[PDB]
Amino acid sequence: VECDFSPLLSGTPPQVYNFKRLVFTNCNYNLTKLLSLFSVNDFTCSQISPAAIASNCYSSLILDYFSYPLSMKSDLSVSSAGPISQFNYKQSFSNPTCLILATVPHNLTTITKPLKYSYINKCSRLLSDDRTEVPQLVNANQYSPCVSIVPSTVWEDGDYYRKQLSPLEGGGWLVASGSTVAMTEQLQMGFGITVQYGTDTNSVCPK
Amino acid sequence: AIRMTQSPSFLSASVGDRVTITCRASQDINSFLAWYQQRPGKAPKLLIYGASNLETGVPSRFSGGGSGTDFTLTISSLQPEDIATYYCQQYDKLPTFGQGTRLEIKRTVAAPSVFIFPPSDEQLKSGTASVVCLLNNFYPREAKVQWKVDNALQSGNSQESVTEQDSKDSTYSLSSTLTLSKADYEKHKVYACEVTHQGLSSPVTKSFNR
Amino acid sequence: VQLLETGGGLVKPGGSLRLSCAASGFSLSDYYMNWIRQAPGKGLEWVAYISSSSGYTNYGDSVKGRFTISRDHAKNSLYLQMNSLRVEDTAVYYCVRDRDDFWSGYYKHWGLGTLVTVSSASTKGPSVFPLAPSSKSTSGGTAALGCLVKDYFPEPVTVSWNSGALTSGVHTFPAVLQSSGLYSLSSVVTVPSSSLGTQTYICNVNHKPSNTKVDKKVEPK
Ligand SMILES: *[C@@H]1O[C@H](CO)[C@@H](O)[C@H](O)[C@H]1NC(C)=O
Ligand SMILES: *[C@@H]1O[C@H](CO)[C@@H](O)[C@H](O)[C@H]1NC(C)=O
Repeated sequence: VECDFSPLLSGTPPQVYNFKRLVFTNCNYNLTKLLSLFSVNDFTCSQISPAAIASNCYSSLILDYFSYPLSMKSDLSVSSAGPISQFNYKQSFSNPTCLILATVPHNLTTITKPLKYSYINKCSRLLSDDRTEVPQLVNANQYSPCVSIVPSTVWEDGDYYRKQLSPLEGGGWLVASGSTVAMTEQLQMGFGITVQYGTDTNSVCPK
Repeated sequence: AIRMTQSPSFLSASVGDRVTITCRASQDINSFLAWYQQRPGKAPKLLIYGASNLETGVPSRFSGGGSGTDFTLTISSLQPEDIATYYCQQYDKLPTFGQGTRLEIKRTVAAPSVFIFPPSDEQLKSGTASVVCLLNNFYPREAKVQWKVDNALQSGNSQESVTEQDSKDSTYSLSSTLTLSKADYEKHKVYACEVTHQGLSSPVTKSFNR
Repeated sequence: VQLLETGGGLVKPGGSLRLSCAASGFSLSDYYMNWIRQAPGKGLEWVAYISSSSGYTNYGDSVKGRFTISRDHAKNSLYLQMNSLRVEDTAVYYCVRDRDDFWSGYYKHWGLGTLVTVSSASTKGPSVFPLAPSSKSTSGGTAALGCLVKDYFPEPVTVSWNSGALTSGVHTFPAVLQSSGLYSLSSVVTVPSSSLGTQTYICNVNHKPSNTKVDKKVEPK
C-alpha cells in the first residue's frame, strides 16, 4: 500500500512557517527512493540515524516539507536557538527526528518556485494592559499564532505585521515581523521527519 | 496570477433586501481579502478588510465573512445609496481583484418624461443636424426609442446613451441623438421620437415642426 | 490626508508619461504606495508598489519592465513612469496608499485618479450647441434644456451648470463614440418653467485635453 509522496512533487512548497504536513500511517514506503529525486545536501537525525530512519517500521510517520534556503542551514537543527525553531517550525524533542536539506535539480520540473524565502523573525502578543510583550514561541508540531497575519510569502524584507484582537482572542494586539532571503537558481527545501514507535502497531514498514 | 472569481456579475434587489456577493480564490489566501464599493464615477471606498473586518464609518449592514478560498460580502437591509460596483481584492500575493458586481436597486415603476430638441442654427451652418430625444428619470432601465421623420422610421442613424442609476431615487435617464445632414434634414418637415416603456400605457410621442 | 493625481492625458502608442501624485496629511516612504488602474468600463488591476521605508518595488505581469514606480522624500510625491505604452494601457490611474505604517495590503485612501488615453488619433476641441426648450413647456410644470457637446477627442469633458451652483436636476450623459471616431455627449437639466424667462441657465463646458473652455447661454428661441 505505497505511501503517497507525490503531493510533495507537485506545486509550490510553502514557506517554513506554513510547513506542509504529510501523515502516513498504514503503508509501505521507499524513503531512500524519494531522496533520490533530490540533491540531498544535509541529512541530520536525532534518536535515530539516516540508515535506521529509512529501515525501521513505525506506528506513525510524519513528513514536513517547505521551501528553505541552504544558506540558513544552521538555523534548522535541533540545537539551533535561532528564529526558525523559535517562531516558525519546531519538531518534537521526544520523538526520534530527522532534518533533510535538499535541492530540486533541473531533472524534476513539476515543483513551482515561490518568489523568495520567508520566515517569521519575531512574533509577539501585546497584552491589553498596554505594557506587556509576550513572545509567541512556536510549540512543536504546530504553527505560529502569526500565520494568520503573515502572507504566504513575505513581500519585502522588513515587513511588519500588526493585528488587533477581539476580546475573545485575548484582547491585545498580535504583532509580527518577517525576513526574506533571495530566491536561488534551483529551489532548496527542508524536510522534517518524525516517527513514532510502539505499542504493538508498527505498520509503516518499508517496501 | 491568483484569480479572484466574483459572482453574480450583476444583481437587482429592492430596498430592505439581503444581498450576497461571492468571491473565490484559485488558492488559499488566508483571510487576506478586502471588499471595495465604487459608486458611479468615483474612486472605490474601502468597506471590509481582513476577511470580515468593518472599516470604521461604513454602516453595520455591510458584513464580510469567509476564509481560505471562499468569501461573501453581505449587504443586508439594502438602501438606495448602496448602488455601485463591488470589488474584492486579495493581498496575499501581488494584489488581484474580482471582476466586479453591479448592484441595482429595484423601485416602483416610473414613466420617462420625454423631451425633444430640434437642432440649433449654429450647427446647421456647419452642415450637420443633431436631433436629440430625452427620456427622463425612469425605471426599469428597459425603454424603446424609435425615430419617425415624415412618419418614416429612421434606421441605423440614431445613437442612445444612458446614465448610471441615480442614488437619490433609483431612476435612469436616456438620450438618443439622431443625426443627419443639413441637406438631408432640411428635406423633411415633422421630426418625432416615439417612446415605449413599461411605465406608460401607450407609447409616448414628442414631435416638432421645422 | 489627500492624494492628487496628475500628468495623464493623450499619448501616442510607443510614447511616454510621468504621472505624479502629490501627497499630504502623511508622509510617503512610511507607507506602501501603490498604483491601481481601471480601463474605461472595465474592472480594477494593480500595477506596482514601492515598498515602505526602504523603497523596494514590484509590478504587474502586463506592465513589467516598461513601467517604473519612483518617489521623492521631499516634495512628498510619487511617480509612475510609463514607457512603450500600449493601446491596452488606456485607463484611469489611481495613486493609492497602504492603510497603515505596517504592511497592510488594502487601501482606504485613493486619489481621484487621472485618465491616460493611448492611440494614434489627435486632440480636437468640441463644438458646444444649445438644446433650447420649447414655448410649448408645461406652463406651471417642468421644462428641460441643455448642452450638446459634439465632435471631440479625447475623453474627458466636464460640463457644469451655472458655475456648479446648479446641481439639482442635472444629468450629464456618458460620452458616446460616433462613427467618425470622435466623442459626443450631452448634459440636460430640469427647471421650474416659471423660472425660464427669469433665470439665466449657462452651461460651463470643459475640455482640458485641448484647452477648450466654453460657457454657453441656453435660452428659448
Ligand atoms: C527503493 O527505490 C530505489 C530507487 O532509487 C531502488 O533502487 C530500490 O531498489 C527500492 N527498494 C525497494 C525495496 O523497493
Ligand atoms: C535526477 O537527477 C538527480 C541529480 O542529482 C539524480 O540524483 C536523480 O537520480 C535523478 N532522478 C531520476 C528519477 O532519475
